[PDB]
Amino acid sequence: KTVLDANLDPLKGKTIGVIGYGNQGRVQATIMRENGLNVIVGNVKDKYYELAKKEGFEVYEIDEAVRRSDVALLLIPDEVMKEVYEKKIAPVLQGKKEFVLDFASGYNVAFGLIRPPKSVDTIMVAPRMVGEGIMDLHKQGKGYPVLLGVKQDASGKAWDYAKAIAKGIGAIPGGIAVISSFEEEALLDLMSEHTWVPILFGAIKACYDIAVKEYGVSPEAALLEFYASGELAEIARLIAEEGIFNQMVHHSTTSQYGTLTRMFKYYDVVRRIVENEAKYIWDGSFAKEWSLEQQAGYPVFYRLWELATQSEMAKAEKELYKLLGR
Amino acid sequence: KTVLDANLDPLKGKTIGVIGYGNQGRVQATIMRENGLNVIVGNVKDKYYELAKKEGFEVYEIDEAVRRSDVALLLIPDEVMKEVYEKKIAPVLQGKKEFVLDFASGYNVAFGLIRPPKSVDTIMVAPRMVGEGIMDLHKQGKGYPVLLGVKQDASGKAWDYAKAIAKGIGAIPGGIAVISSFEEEALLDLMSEHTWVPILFGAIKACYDIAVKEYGVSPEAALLEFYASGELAEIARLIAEEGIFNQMVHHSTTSQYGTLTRMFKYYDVVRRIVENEAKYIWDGSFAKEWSLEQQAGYPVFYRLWELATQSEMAKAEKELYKLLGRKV
Amino acid sequence: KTVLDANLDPLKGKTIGVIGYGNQGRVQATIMRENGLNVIVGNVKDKYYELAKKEGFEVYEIDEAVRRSDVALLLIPDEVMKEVYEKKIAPVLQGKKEFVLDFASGYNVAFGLIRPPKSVDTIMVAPRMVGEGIMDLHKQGKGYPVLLGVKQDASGKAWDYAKAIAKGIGAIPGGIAVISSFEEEALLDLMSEHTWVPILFGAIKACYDIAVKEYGVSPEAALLEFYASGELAEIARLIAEEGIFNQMVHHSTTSQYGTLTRMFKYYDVVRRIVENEAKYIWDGSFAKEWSLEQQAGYPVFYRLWELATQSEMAKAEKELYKLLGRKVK
Amino acid sequence: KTVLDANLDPLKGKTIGVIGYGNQGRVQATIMRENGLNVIVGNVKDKYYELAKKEGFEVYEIDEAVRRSDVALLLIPDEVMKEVYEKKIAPVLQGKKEFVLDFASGYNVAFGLIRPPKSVDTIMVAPRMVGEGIMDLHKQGKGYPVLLGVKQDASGKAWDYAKAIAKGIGAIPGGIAVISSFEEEALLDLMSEHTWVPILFGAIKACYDIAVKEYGVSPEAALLEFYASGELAEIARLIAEEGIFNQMVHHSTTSQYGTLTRMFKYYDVVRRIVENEAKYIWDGSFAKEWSLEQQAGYPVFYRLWELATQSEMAKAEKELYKLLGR
Ligand SMILES: [Mg+2]
Ligand SMILES: [Mg+2]
Ligand SMILES: [Mg+2]
Ligand SMILES: [Mg+2]
Ligand SMILES: [Mg+2]
Ligand SMILES: [Mg+2]
Ligand SMILES: [Mg+2]
Repeated sequence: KTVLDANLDPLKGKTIGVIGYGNQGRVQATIMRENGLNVIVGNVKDKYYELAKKEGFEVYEIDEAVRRSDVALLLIPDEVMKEVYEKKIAPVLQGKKEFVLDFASGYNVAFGLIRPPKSVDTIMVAPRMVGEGIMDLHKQGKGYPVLLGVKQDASGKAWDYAKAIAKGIGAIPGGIAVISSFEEEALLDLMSEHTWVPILFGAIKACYDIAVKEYGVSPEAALLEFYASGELAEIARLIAEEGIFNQMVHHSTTSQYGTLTRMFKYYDVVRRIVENEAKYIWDGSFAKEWSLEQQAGYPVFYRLWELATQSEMAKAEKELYKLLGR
Repeated sequence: KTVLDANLDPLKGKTIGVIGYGNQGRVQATIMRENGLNVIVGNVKDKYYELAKKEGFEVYEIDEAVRRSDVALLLIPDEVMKEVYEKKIAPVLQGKKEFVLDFASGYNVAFGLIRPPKSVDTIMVAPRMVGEGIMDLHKQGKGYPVLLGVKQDASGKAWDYAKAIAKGIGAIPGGIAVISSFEEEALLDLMSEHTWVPILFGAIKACYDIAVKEYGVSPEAALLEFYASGELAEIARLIAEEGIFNQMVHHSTTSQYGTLTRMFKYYDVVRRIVENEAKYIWDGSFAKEWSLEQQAGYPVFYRLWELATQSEMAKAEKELYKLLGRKV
Repeated sequence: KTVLDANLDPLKGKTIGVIGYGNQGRVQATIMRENGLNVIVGNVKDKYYELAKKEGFEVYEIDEAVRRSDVALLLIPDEVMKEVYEKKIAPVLQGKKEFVLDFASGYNVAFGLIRPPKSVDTIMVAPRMVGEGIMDLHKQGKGYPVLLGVKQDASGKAWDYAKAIAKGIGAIPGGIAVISSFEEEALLDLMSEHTWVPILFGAIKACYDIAVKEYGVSPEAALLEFYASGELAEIARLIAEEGIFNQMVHHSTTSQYGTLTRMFKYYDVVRRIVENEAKYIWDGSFAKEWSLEQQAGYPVFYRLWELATQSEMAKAEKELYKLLGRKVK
Repeated sequence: KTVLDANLDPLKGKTIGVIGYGNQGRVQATIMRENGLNVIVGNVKDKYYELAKKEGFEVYEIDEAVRRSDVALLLIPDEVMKEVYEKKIAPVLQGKKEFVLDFASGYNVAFGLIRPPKSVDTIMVAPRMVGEGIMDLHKQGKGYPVLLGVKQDASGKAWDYAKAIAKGIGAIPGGIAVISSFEEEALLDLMSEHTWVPILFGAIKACYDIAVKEYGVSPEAALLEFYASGELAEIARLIAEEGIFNQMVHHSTTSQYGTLTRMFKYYDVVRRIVENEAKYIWDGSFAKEWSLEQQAGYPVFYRLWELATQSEMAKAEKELYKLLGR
């Protein structure tokens, strides 16, 4: 099912704590205030505390913000969220008889890394839009798409709170709110980061490496074909506006034929990759792998960053981007 | 060897601290007191502290219980034992000149996760019986089987302490005490949890999934065949009383023939699984895997629990157990 | 569907012949009489004839019992049923214009080894409960589960007769009667005997053989871990009472994690075995294999019995069971 | 262990029924009588009844012979023994409180095809010698080898009866009596018939087929190499007299080197065959296969006889043996 509008009433006369004043936090706080909700901000004292104060919000330490709140949006990065939840939020939530904890990312709840108490409505309103894009579309009077989820319905009104927040943050009406789940949103997010993105970058690197090492192509010619021209961004725009296949009518018949035949040829290969990565997300295996990479001090993350940025392709890219003035 | 009785004398006039008043702790404490030994209990103030107080035991914080004790039985879950040992026990043991630390589980000592100091007798008395079963058999005047082990003989009497505790907790006489080790007991415990148990549950799930998806069998018929009837529990009783093969005489010849032929047919397949899991326990690989699952916050444990309890079979089981009026 | 109760009326004023006074026969006869049905017994003159006479039943030769009956329950072992049906029952059934022949086992009808005539309602009421368990639950006023099936609806009332017998034998109400079939019941029974049971015993034997031969474990330690303690029976009870996964909450987290990870790890391997054994049942292949083992004089059955009972594990089990004071062969 | 002599006393003052007056029966009966034992014969009224009568034995129907006997040797072919045991022996044995039933072949008892009652000593005295060979060696005052077994010790003296019969039939002293079993004797007999014998004949046929079809060798040359000369019988004699390897000293060094290297080269291949055939005997699988071949009316036996006797090698053998006058 889909949701095109909602009643804002379950959030009326409630103190709403936006924890974290980053990309998502600033935008979700600002727009909820513009729709006349009582919004405070929780944040450590960074630049982000200052900016929230400067944009007229009551700003507190995270534990205080949660103490004062009936509803909190935990909009901090996933990789620090567990520490902050356990030290500054969970102790306060032992006190509350009723509470609504919202997330924009399913990861930590989906894999059981954060388990709010039985009394807490655990809900998700997860945009598919960067944050600069959300401000832009709100200024134009338009909405954006979100995924909704409820892990734990303590109150019996968790879905109403989720729909309410979706209206509050300016997603609906004008955009859509899709009925989803914490597990589903985490799966979808990670499937992209672990399949089509890395397959795309690998394929582009292999194009460069084969063109240059085996066919005697200049680094600059190879870079200009494989990504360094505008090409990739104007195809990506037509995919979003017209459709992934519909968009192909603007290319030569030679191009259409080559892409269609090779897409069907290699579907089974990329399908096996997608199946294996999806299974490994859904099991919890990826959450264990990444948690243990963090606890080990990021040595694989560190070395793969070095090897990617010191690749023949990355070095040639640096020289070409210098030569073109970027 | 095996041991059928022992001298209780090495425990006489000694304070015996049972750390943890769970399944094993309650029973080992109760029976040691009934055999006239000076038993205190170490435990945080949970429900378990309340029950121990109500059953007439002096109860202390774990560090106090150890300070007051000449002998302690560390009968808490293996998954919290390292933290509790390091924070509440090891500091106290730096003080002691003589001490006996007993375990009912070899795991933490076998994989070096708990290394008591050189002055401490590190011993094991590990039952093969649930705890409800131990109380039942003590009330009937009968013993039960235990595995004995000694990692570290500081005193030169560690084996006497082990045999003594075996008598103390009512294992012997009447039952047996088998000469074993921390490594052997940990290996045996984990071999079951990693081979025949998961193979059994998997085989039962595959029977359900194939019957229902491929042969059009009703969920209810499939559940009633594969486990939801009494069948499994009365075969398990006859295996323990008469023997695993001897027990088969009570089934049809058709059933005997089918089971015998298919057991020999698939032995090599399940043997490969057993070999691989045993090797991976014995190396320490499983201890690293499980320790790292805990430190990562149990995400695989969490998700596999969800996937097992949300399986077609588990959902159908819930509906059928409701319909038959069993707890859900 | 499922059935929780039924009208007993289609069996009222009818003579019901229980053929065979073994585990299932004695119980189904006794309980049908206690519910006020006209029950006679057919049996050869064994100890079982004597016991039926002593428990107050009219007892006859099998052919006589069938001649006198409107309804018969053929509750004899599957491996002798074909001979007895062909010699003592089929000739009598050529005579009858109406008849209800009930089985507690689908095997012989499912694989076409017994094909009653077109005029006979061929029906199945198949318990999932041993027989000592059925008497126990009837004494407590409770029912038990059965599978119902109809191969041949001659009368147009075969399903009513099946539900009726289910009530008659004290399955319902209190228990359930599941709508099933001869083929389905035979498949389900044999799938267990050919997959999870032999896989379990093999896995337990391999645990013993590896622990003892490769890790230097004492026979007695290995036997106490793998089955010779109470362990298996109290897990089997909690599986039936709480559920197969729900039951795991009573074990250590270490135990839960080990079992869950390894169950998912090895599912595909045991699934292949289940697929292969199910296909071989459903084809009739197993019925041919077993029929030919019987006709050959049971030489594989005989030798596999010897090899199982003379295994290192079976010999050690005998010594340990002696030492603990349990029944020893 | 081994047994070189035994006390004949457990058979003294007992009626000994030899059932079957074939190769083994005639010889075991004759020699037991010559050692002063009370020997009667059971047999159907064939030529063999006549011969037993003519050689001075009391001869009866099989059931009568068993009724009159304290000890019987069931020395009839294995492939008829089950029928004869069930119809003419088992009914009589229901009556006996004590009895000793001896076999010269383990097959039927080993695979449970004949199961004498709990009260019967079920024993085996199994020669390794044809029967013409046993008469020959008794006339020379020498013994021969037997395997002893006991399936069922009802009396507690079954082993003494087995050793006694071994002395009775003139095996010991002079020869040996090896402690064995029904299963072991059946296994040993069938291992030969299912491994080295058929491997030998197959290898000889393959030598013929390859020489003739691929190397243009005349059928007569190929037959003269591979078996039709004396070669095979004089090697077989020296193997039995001197030893399987010791015997090789009489051949060229070229021959020794070729045989030693190729024996070690192919050991693993023939070992796999031996393992597979032994396992299939020991399980009871072969007993089921053969019983079902008989019940199906011998169609594989019949067709394989045709294909062996109608092979290019068998036809050429017939022409050559005609030409040499055999
Ligand atoms: Mg994404
Ligand atoms: Mg265990
Ligand atoms: Mg059965
Ligand atoms: Mg069953
Ligand atoms: Mg355990
Ligand atoms: Mg031979
Ligand atoms: Mg030569």
